[PDB]
Amino acid sequence: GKKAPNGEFAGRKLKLKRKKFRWSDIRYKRRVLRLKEKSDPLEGAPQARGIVLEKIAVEAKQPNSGMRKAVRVQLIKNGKVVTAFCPGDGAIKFIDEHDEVIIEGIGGPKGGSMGDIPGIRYKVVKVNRVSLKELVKGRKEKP
Amino acid sequence: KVVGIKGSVSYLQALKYLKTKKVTKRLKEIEKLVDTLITLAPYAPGSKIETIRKNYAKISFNKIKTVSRSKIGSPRIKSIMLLLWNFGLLDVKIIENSWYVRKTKLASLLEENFKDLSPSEKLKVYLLGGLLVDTPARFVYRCTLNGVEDYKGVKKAILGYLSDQRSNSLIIGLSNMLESIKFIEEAQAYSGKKEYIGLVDVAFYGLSGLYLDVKRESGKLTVKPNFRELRALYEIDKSVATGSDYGLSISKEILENLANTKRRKTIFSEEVQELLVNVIKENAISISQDLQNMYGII
Amino acid sequence: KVVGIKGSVSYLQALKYLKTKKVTKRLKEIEKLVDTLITLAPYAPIRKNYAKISFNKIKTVSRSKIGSPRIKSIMLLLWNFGLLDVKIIENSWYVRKTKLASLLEENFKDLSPSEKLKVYLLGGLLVDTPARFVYRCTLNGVEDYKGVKKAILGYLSDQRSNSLIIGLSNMLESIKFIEEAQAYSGKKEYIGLVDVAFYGLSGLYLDVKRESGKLTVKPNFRELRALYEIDKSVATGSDYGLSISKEILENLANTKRRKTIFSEEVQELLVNVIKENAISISQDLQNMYGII
Amino acid sequence: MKRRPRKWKKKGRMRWKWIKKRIRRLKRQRKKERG
Amino acid sequence: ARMHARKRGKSGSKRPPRTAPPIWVEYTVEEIENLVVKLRKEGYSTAMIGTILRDQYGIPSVKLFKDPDNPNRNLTITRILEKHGLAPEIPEDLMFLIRRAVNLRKHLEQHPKDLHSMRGLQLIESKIRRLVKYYKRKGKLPKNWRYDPETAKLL
Amino acid sequence: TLLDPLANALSHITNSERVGKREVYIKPASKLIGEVLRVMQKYGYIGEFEFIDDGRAGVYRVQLLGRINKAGAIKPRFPVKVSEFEKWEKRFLPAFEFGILIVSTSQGVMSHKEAIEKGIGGRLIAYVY
RNA sequence: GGUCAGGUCGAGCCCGGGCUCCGUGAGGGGGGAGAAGUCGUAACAAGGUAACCGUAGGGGAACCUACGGCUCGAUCACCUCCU
RNA sequence: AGUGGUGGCCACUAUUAUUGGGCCUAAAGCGGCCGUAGCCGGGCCCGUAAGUCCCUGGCGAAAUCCCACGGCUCAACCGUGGGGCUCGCUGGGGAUACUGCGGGCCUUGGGACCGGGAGAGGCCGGGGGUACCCCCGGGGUAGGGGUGAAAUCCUAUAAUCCCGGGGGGACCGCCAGUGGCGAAGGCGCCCGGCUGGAACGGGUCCGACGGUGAGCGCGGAAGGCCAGGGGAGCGAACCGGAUUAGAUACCCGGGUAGUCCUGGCUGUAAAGGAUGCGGGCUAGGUGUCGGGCGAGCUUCGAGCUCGCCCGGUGCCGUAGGGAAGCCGUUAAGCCCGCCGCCUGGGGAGUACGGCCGCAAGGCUGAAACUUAAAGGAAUUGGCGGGGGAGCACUACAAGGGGUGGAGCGUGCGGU
RNA sequence: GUGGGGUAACGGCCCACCAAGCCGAAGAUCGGUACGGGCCGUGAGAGCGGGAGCCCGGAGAUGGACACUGAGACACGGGUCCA
Repeated sequence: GKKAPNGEFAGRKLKLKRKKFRWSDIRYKRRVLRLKEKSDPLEGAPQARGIVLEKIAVEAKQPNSGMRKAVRVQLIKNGKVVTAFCPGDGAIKFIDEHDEVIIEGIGGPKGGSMGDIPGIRYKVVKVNRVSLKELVKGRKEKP
Repeated sequence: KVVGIKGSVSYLQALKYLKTKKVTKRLKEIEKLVDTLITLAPYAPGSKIETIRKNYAKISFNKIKTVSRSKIGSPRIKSIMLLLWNFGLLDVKIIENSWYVRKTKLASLLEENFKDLSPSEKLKVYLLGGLLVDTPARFVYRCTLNGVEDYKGVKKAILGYLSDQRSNSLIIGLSNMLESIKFIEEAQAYSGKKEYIGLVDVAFYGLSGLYLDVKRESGKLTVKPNFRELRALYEIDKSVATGSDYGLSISKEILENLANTKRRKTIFSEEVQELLVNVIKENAISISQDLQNMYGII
Repeated sequence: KVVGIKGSVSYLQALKYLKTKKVTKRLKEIEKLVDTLITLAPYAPIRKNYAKISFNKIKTVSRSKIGSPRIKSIMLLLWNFGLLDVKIIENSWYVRKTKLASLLEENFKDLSPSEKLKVYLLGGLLVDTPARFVYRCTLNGVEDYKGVKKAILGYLSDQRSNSLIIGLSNMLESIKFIEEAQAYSGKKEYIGLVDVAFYGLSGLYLDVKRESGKLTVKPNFRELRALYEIDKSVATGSDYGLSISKEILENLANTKRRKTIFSEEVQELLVNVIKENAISISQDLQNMYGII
Repeated sequence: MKRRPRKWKKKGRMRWKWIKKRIRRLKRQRKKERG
Repeated sequence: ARMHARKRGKSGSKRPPRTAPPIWVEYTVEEIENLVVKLRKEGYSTAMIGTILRDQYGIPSVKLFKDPDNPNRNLTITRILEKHGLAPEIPEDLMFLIRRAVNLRKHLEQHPKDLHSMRGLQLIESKIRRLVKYYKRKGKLPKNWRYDPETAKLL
Repeated sequence: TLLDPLANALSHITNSERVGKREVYIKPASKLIGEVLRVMQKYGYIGEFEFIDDGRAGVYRVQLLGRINKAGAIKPRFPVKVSEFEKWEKRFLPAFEFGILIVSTSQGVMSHKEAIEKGIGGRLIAYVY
């Protein structure tokens, strides 16, 4: 039937209808009730600083085949431990045990994992404040 | 054997409004249900098993309905009938897969003397008349006077009261309360999940309708008094002392708080109040022996 | 509420043959029902171990076609002897196994069914159970329900009764209408817990006679002696302040020593098992009936 | 028991009746454990 | 009859758009008054009164002749019933529902298992209650007047 | 249940147009409908429109000159001032001054163009183009 | 200004109790990602007993059985839709 | 003189839809009816002028927004002037079309009434039906039963089977169909009674009394549950026979609950037309069902043939609609009224909480986390222990010859 | 509501007496959350979001509590106490 109530006085019922159904969207819920914040490990910080605790390699997702290095990092801000992918070929050699490192979002879909490798959400940008990409290019040197 | 009802734990919470004049539909249906139950249940003399089902009233719940052509849930009826029994205004017997009811001496008199009196007041006089004679609810009320604030006080009080052997007027009723306490204290003292209502709880309700105020879940069913109403209540009580103390002493704190209070308006007009006072004083012996029959072994 | 039965008033006298060696259909039917209920009951060392009893369901579990009243009566007996924890939600029954149960069954599963039932009842009487209270009432010399009605009041008077209050209160509740059944009516139309206690003991050392609504019971002193010394062998059970009067004591004296009720290894094993676990079963009985 | 009809197309899954029975059994056990 | 049966039937009836009474008709406005009071004194409601007027007396409608006592209004049988006091004081159209309701209550009290008739009761009761809700708003009834399942027996 | 005559009337008109029937008969005639019918006839959208006394509610008869694309009755009676017809014009008509809107102002029901020349806003009631 | 009698605000302090959050936790369950391991053939063609729904019992699982319903069923003969 | 990475916000997004979203087949119209607030509401006449609109008084600060000119070299910035700003306010005047409010008139909406006709409308009492099982007696020997085969089982204490007689429970075949009735679930032997509802024909009465319905109420297939009865057959569980590598099954022989009656609960399903309900309009043809109307036939019937109107119910089908499947006056087309429902898949109909229920369980209902899709229609192929047709020596029926048994020739696998 | 205290000042603001009222489905109470406004970011616009830099109003000085002097304070660079 006709979309209702198309009345000149029924603005109230229209407003309750729309407010009610706006909760059906997921992103509005994630914004309003702040669910990402109450589940946040990084508390909305675009960056963080942490200490590497172990080097771990991961098998890619099939049908892709390959071994990707990463490090399990304990975060100074709150103490939680999370995996951190290391980019750049021949790069994990420059990340070691008990290293001051700088970690950053990895920018997959929905802010999730990137491509084949799932779960991992973050990447290494500096080790001891020294840019990982530079040392991958090799012009600078870790202290 | 356990006595208790599911679901409607907070249904009698709406009864507390009768202290004031505020009107609510829940209280309206409570009154109507009380009226109907007392109406159908007769005053036979059963003192037998055969007398029950002959001079009692079989309860068909599906027949019991509000005046809206709308069915009313059974557990509400169970609670309202358990209350009436608890106050001695009615007598209940659960013959297997059935419920039978007969009026008491307090019934057929409390109704008879106040026929043309307002419904809220009708129910109110029913509770007060229940209190004023030797009722297990009266035992709870005196326990409160001693300063009992929870089920634990009632448990210890009845345990002590059984240390006298002059306890044969309410022995079986108090034993029923004791076992109800035994089987519902775990609910209302462990796990903090309230799904059943003991006899102490339905007793606490009604008192909350008269002079008490009962808090909600702390696990338990903690309670508090109201000294202004307590003054008038105890005045009416000492006006007609046709109910024992049961060896329960009043704490001095409560007595001074009674003294420290001013005069609060009586529950009713002093005319009908005096009518109730003198009719209770007149027929105390008959009601006393009736309650002895249906609460005591001999 | 009333906790009553109809029709099966004469059903429970069939255990009289338990002390004998004759076995009738009713006795073996009882022996078949008891173990069925025991196995059905759950046990795991309160609200977490209670199975509902649905009569239409527990009628084909063994192809029996047994009326409900018999079924009600048998578990009433099991509780009255402290073998089964029963909770009666209004028109509903809930069953849990005790500590003694799954101990007597645990060790004496391989005995004959008749002797299994016998040892179950004996073990029940051995410890502080309602049945033991009725047994002590008999030993003090009660004849009928009225003496028990006096003895319960006497026991609750002393204020050591807190362990067994609710059981006695239930008995008193039942008696409050059994007395009516017998006071005016010659027909014992219903069965109270007192009658269920009298039976069962009749299966051990008593003898019952229906008499115009009453349940006139007398003891047979030979077996009463044969179990008295057993009771004194392990004194892990209170007399509840009662005392044997003279005539019972002397009749115990000056008798030809009747045969011991079972094999001797059976007696000593029953002694040891309850001795090495008396505390736990006593606490369970406190949970059964005790308040504090 | 809200019933999504889409859960009845049997590809890649069991007949919905049996998963419903399984989950009901699970519910019975979990409630019993709590009592 | 789409009110509850929800069927779109049409057995309604037609009249021609005649603004004046017919010429061939012969009775005078007082003659019809005499005849209708005569009929009403027999115990006839308004409907069958009109039927008798149209069928044997051949009067197509009272509406065609204007009220002599009010030119702004068209003469009706019911207004004449008011004129002589023979109009009823409950609306008739509700009195039939009253009598039907009580009769059905009796029948179903003899027959407590005809749930279809029970729904029939549930149907008719809304009819009386809605028409009462109308008539209260119009003032043709006492403003406290209230159907009762017991009092209605008396009517 | 019938609610308004106007939406049904213009719906009838639009239905009859696409099929191309010559004559129409709008059954629930009202005083408002005639004041409507005058307007677009003055702009030429229809031929003569005649009232017919059926004796119950009157019926309006119109023959169609085949120059209606769609004629809708804006039902929720939006009120409007004079400085802002352009917005509403963009909502129900396809181009600059193509077609008309019909409004009711303090004087009466009349076309929107002469309204803006007279400078009187009011309640939109219909539109046709 | 000191001392005492009293009143008011009262910051705080001790005890009893009600409520909430965090940490750690023996122990129990189920959910998802991996492919290696094992059992079985459940479904899709009439999936080798049509399939599915509601209800209840059983089974290591897929699952099986029972009553009421559905065409999200086939081959056809076909009551038969067309013919 | 910037460019790159991450995070957050608006657009994209008609993936929040008032403008402006979808709910037959993919997410979603509820299992049905009633009805309160609320919302939407027939026509005409008289009045008010709250809303609505126009004019005018005050006010809604500055900075900021837009524009011209001018100053710093133009610009950014600033000045003068002009216009807007959340502006929701308020004084006075004017209009009356409409919404509102008040008084009067009117039936078409609606409702009531009345008369032939229709119908598995419901409830109650009586009567009957064939069939099945048991029991008794007679005849009669030697098997019956069942399956792909058997086997279990019944049987010579007389089975199976035929005849005479008695008992028991369930159900009302053919007529039967897209029939009919009911709000839906659903409803079928015959008669008597009570009762609901509709059509059709008549303005015969009243006068908008209406639609929808949050919250509420009502009954509502099976199965399960509580109390007592009942139990012919059937048959959950279970007990055997058989099949199989394994068979907790399919097959067979049994068999309790249930299936039935009374009094209650449980509130359920692919309760499906997978289509929430009311009004107006939009090509048609064709049948059946009921009522009316007009003719004709009539062995004179509530009989028989043709057309129309009304109401119900099917098929085909124009335009139109739609992703298509398809629908197409019984819309899923265009408008007007009112609620619910939907916002990627799963986690899930779960956790937690609340309410209900005796219990099974019902109503309500997230989160983290995971995933590149799930899902719908339809085309081509392949395949079917689907169907139809045509074929044969890489197929078989008829007939013949002949290999693998011994040795050897030749070659394959292995040493 | 009656009749008064106190205030610069009206006022349950406070006191004494009287009466039973006030708010709630047009969302009371409780909880979460947040200085409000002029404005700011994006968008064709309906609209969506944000309130830090400037101006107006609000409030605060480690948490709490309290007093003098003053026209103005319970007073960031006056005073006293607790923690």
